[PDB]
Parts: sequence; structure tokens; C-alpha cells
Amino acid sequence: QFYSSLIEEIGTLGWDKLVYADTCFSTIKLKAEDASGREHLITLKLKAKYPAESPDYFVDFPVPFCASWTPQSSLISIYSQFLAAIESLKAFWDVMDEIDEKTWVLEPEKPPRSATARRIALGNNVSINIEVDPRHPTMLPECFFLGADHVVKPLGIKLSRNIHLWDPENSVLQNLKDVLEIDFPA
Amino acid sequence: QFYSSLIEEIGTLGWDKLVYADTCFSTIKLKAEDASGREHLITLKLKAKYPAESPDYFVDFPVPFCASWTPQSSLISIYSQFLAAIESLKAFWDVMDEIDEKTWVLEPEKPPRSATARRIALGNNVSINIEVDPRHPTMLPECFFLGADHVVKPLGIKLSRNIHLWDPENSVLQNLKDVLEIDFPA
Amino acid sequence: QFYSSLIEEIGTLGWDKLVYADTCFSTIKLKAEDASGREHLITLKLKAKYPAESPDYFVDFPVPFCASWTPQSSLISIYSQFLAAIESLKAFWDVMDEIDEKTWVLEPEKPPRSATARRIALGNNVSINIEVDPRHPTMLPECFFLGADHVVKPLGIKLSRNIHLWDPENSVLQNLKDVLEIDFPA
Amino acid sequence: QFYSSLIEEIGTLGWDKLVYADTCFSTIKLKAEDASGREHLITLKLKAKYPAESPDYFVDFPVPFCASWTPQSSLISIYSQFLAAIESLKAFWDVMDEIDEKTWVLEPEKPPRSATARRIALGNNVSINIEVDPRHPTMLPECFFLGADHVVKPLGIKLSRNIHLWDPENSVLQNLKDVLEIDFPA
Ligand code: PRO
Ligand code: PRO
Ligand code: PRO
Ligand code: PRO
Ligand code: NA
Ligand code: NA
Ligand code: NA
Ligand code: NA
Repeated sequence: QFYSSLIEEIGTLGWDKLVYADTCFSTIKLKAEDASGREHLITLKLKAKYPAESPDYFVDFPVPFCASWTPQSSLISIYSQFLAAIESLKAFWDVMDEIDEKTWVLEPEKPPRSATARRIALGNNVSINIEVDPRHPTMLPECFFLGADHVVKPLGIKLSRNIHLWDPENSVLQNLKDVLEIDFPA
Repeated sequence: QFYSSLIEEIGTLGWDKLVYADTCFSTIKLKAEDASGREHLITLKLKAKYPAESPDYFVDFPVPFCASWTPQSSLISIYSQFLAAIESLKAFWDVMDEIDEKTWVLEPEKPPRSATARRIALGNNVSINIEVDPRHPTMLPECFFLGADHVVKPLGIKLSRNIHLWDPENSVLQNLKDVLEIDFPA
Repeated sequence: QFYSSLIEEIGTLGWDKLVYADTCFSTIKLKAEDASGREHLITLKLKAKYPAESPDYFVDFPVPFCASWTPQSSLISIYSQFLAAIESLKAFWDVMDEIDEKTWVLEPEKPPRSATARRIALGNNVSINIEVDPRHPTMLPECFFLGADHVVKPLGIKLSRNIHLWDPENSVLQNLKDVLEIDFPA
Repeated sequence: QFYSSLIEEIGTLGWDKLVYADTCFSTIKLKAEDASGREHLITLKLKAKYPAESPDYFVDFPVPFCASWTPQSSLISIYSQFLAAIESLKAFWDVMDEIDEKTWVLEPEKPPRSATARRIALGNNVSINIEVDPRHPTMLPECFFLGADHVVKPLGIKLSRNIHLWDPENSVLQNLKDVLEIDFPA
């Protein structure tokens, strides 16, 4: 045939998935859109000995990603180990999406899909830092209050007193509104 | 040269534009997203004599599309004509998008981008047919009512009475509301 | 890499060796001329997974041919094994060529290079069948006569009487003449 | 398709005809075997604008060769204008082949197919130079005798006296033997 095993593999996935390739096709990017409408990219760098030797691949995830064990590799199987990981993280990105859409995020600026922390502005010179566990994203995040004692001490008290209200069936944002008894600036 | 230049041209275009190719790359589909967020596809069927022989191509437009092509042409050159045609039709698809989003369209069921006619229900017992000129999409379209006389007579009188109020700076739907003095079922 | 390396390998081999290829270059035929002026062809059927997956191949040999192949192999590497096998069989084809040129062969009609048997007419009323071992083509072959007893009895007696005179430094035809003390119809 | 119009043309002629190509396929050689068993090669150099612009091509003929007029070119049509020319010259190469096989040619050394002259040794310090007309190769060639008057003067006399014996239905060599009443050294 005129084309390499790589090209046959891409044709099988669908050319619509390939969103970048260098001239030698030694670097490619594949896209996947998740069930929630988010686009995710995986970059693969192919060596001379593909598919005997596994490609290097880079993703934007808040957890490690690792692919196959199989004797020879397979862009096909990898892309499917990428889709499964993406669906496994749906709850985490749902939580983060809502926070990013509805609140005033101080840090990070332009958060990648890998970012598990948000520093959210609550008011004049007060913010809350939350660290979300991407595998249990609707539980109580680690919270840290940044500001003067006159504002954050009472928040700490409400947090301890109202913690029983935390409902994992609700979003992180909703639970924060309920447990801290506050409104978030937009 | 042994290989065609097709692959080099796709690279220049950007692999993100290629959304389908058969195994021999004798048929490909390229996508363009217009300034208004709509996706449009062009299918090209190639022969080995490419580019000496123009590819066959198929688009979904409400007007004819015939590319200028010579042996100096490439995917990029037909793709650019395709984009220009798409932008020239922005006003037409803007008018149709609104009608399809806001009214009860009986025909076509799932209108292609080429469809210039709509049958719109004005109730369970009366409809209006419009035929829109894609080159002049906000002028008065050719229309007619279907339904019993007692239902259409009143519409017909309001139409001939308010026909002068038609404002090409307004959408087809808005003008119809103003002329017929009605509300469209959703 | 986008393209296979098949075309580069054919170039290394020399395009003069390629005597057939289908439109997709999934089937090719390579020719070798042996040291004795005989032409031999090998047909290879390739898949996109080449060279990770060994090609299928077909030759016209009187013994099995199984190439050593790994992902480091190329057309050149199987072609070289093919040439080595061809030269190893020079003595066999030298013996068969002489028989086919100088005697009246009844079977096969147009013998392929794989054919190790010949039925040779000793007249209009008697034949001898030989089966030649391609690995030991000048040893005494397995043979038998066909024909009426009065015609074969004399041949059979001369054979058992002169069987010791067989000289492996001589061709099969020459030895048969010396043992049977006869002349072969042309 | 993955391949250029050139590759499709070569596939149509048969890969067995292509006996050389450079890496970029900007230079190729095609072979033709004539009805008389002689091999002839045509070299073609392809430009960027093939097949709009005619390739350059080189042959080894004793007459000019020139190909098409057609609006666009065609390796196919050219190869067939090459085969026809080759068959047209069969008589000329038949005459030259016999001379080269049976006589002692002093010049040229290793004659190409284009060479219309032969200087043939007749004996100690005597030769004959013949110039054959490739379009009328069995007629009396232009003859010139190289040697001392005592040998060449009588040959000149025999040539004039016996010229009526020249028989265009016979080869140049045969006619020379008959008209000059001599034997040619081997
Ligand atoms: O009038 C037109 O142009 C459209 C094209 C498809 C059918 N009607
Ligand atoms: O607006 C309506 O009533 C129609 C009924 C079918 C779907 N929409
Ligand atoms: O004995 C052999 O090996 C040959 C092969 C083809 C049939 N007989
Ligand atoms: O030698 C012979 O007589 C056989 C007859 C058919 C062809 N050769
Ligand atoms: Na793509
Ligand atoms: Na709780
Ligand atoms: Na060839
Ligand atoms: Na004469």
C-alpha cells in the first residue's frame, strides 16, 4: 500500500478526529468531544518503531493517564482508553465548569482541564481557596479562607457548624452557598 | 513526481479541515465553519489526473457553485472560493435559522442548507408557504396560505393591507409578524 | 510517517526488478534472472501494516520457501533470500532444462519450475517416468516404465544391468542414455 | 489519489516497461523489445508541468524521433510512437546486426543503434567503409575503399561491373560478397 499502519489507523478512527499532524506525521493530535460537549485533545509523538514501540502521548487531565498493556501498541486502543478516562472525569469537569461560569475566579487565570484548585473571590479582599478531588468532585473540597479574621473566622465557624448540610448530590458551588450562607460575586 | 500533491495541500489547509477520506483518498470531505458558527461541508472526488483534471465536488447551497479551476489550483484554491460563497450567503442562512428556531416548520422536516422554501404552521388549521430568494433574502418572498377560507381570509386582508410596512432591515420572520399582526406557534 | 517505505524499497531494489503492480500497490511482482539466464518471479501481497506484518508471497519452486522476516526487513531482504534459494536450485533446473530441451516430454505439457516429475516418451509405445529430488538432482531418480511387456522388458534388463554406471557428475539425461543404452526421440 | 498522473500512466503501460526512475521520478527510462528480440530504451525527463508541457525524451535511433501533436502530452501515446518507429527500423537493424555478427568491424567500437556507418576489415591493411541509409537499408550503401591501389582499384572495377547483381531482397553483407567477389574475415 502507499500508506503506513498509522494512516490506516487514523482512517479507522475517522479523519474528523485528527486535528493536527506535522509534515512527517511524527506528531499528531486527536480530538474527542465528551458526552457533555467539551473538547479534549491528546497529542501523540510517534517513533520510528511505531507500532512496536509505544508512542509518547500527552493529555490535559487532573489525574495520570497511562496506556498499553498490549504486546504491540494501537492508536485505536489508546484513543478508547482516552475516551473512557474522559467519561470517568465528567463529574469533575461538570463541577469546575459551573464554578468557572458562575463565580469570580482569581486563580488560576485560564484554568486548564488539569487544574484541581480554584481561588474564588468572595468580596472586598476576601477569597476562598478550594482544592477539588477529581475522583470525588462533589464531596467537601479542601477549603482555605484568605482574608482578615473579622470575615474569615465566622466563615470557619459556619463551615464547622453547617458541614452536615453538605450534600454530595449537589454541586460544589451549591453546597458552598448553603454551608457558608453566602453569595458569590459574579 | 511519484506522489500526488493532495496530501501536501491538505497539510497546508490544515488537517483539522479534513473530516472524511476514503482509503485511497479518492473521496474527501472538508469542513468550514462560517462567521456565524454554522458548519458547511464540501465533498470532493479526485482522480489520479488531479490537478490537471478538476475534482468533482458537491456542496449544500441554495445556489449553484462552480469553482474556477486550472492545473495551478489546489485544495486551498477551491476551499477559498467555497468560503467566499458561504460568507456571501450569511444573510440567507440567518433568515432561515431564525424561522427554523422560532416557528413550527411543517416542510421541510430537516431542511438542508439548500432549501429555500418553508411551510410554516400558523395554527392547526392554516399555514403559510414562503419561498426565499437566497440572493435577496429580506425582500418580500413569494407566499401563499393554505387553510379554509374563513381562517385565511382575515390573514389575506391584513397582508395586502400592511404589505407596505415590509422592512428589509428586519428579518423575514419579524416582517411577517408585523404584516400579519400575529404570533407564530413555537 | 505518512507513506509506507514500500516505494523507497523498490527504488533501492531497482525499478527494473518490478514487473507488475496493481493500482494500490497491494500486489507486486519482482523478477530475478539467475546466473544461468532463467527468469523467476516472486509475487508479494502487502498490507498497510507492512513491514510490521510480513507480506504474503508466492514463488514457483520445487521446494518450500519461507522467508525470515521481522519489522526490520524490506523488499531487499526477502528478495535476497529469494535469490539465494534460486542459486541453490541451479543444478535442479539445469537437469530439467536439458530434459525439456532434448527429449519428448509427455508430462507436464508446459512444466512450471516447481515440477519435479517428467514422463518421457522412449517411442510411440513406451515411456519412462522420472521423479527428481531437487536437493539431489543428479542421483538416481525414482523411475518406472509404461508400455507393453515386450517393449519394456529389454529396457528393464539393461537398467538393472547398468545401474552401477550412474555418474552424478553427469546430467540425468546422459546417465539414462548410458544406463538404457538408447536414443531419446526429440 | 496518493499517486500522480504519471504513475497511473506507468501502471497502464505496465511496470515491466519501467527500467529506471530517479527518486523524484523526474527522469525515467522505458524499455521496448522489438519483434526481432532487440531491446530499445527511451529516456524521458518530466518537468513540473507534465502532462501539460511535453517531456524531453532521448532515444538511440539512426533517424530523428518526434512526438505529440496533441494538446496535452501522454506517456502512453509517446511509447506507442516509439514502438512504431522501432518497427519501422527493423530492416535497418537486421542489416547492421548481421554485419556486426559476421564481419570484422574496425569502427565504430561498440556501435550504438544510431550508427549508420561501419568500417569493415577485408584483409591485411584493407578495409571498406559503408554508409547505410536507415530508411532503405538493403540498397547499395555508399562504399569507400581504404587501402593501396593494387587491392582497391580492382575492387572498384568489380563494384562497377557487377553492380547489376545487387539484390535489395538480400542483406547488405550478402550483396557485398556477391558484387565484390570476396570473403570477409571473421
Ligand atoms: O430554489 C432553490 O434554489 C432551492 C435549491 C434546492 C431546492 N430549492
Ligand atoms: O406547537 C405545536 O403545538 C406543535 C405540535 C407538534 C410540535 N409543535
Ligand atoms: O515434489 C515436488 O516437490 C514437486 C512440487 C510440485 C509438485 N511436485
Ligand atoms: O518426436 C516425435 O515424433 C513427437 C511427435 C509429436 C511431437 N514430437
Ligand atoms: Na481532521
Ligand atoms: Na451531609
Ligand atoms: Na519495471
Ligand atoms: Na540489381
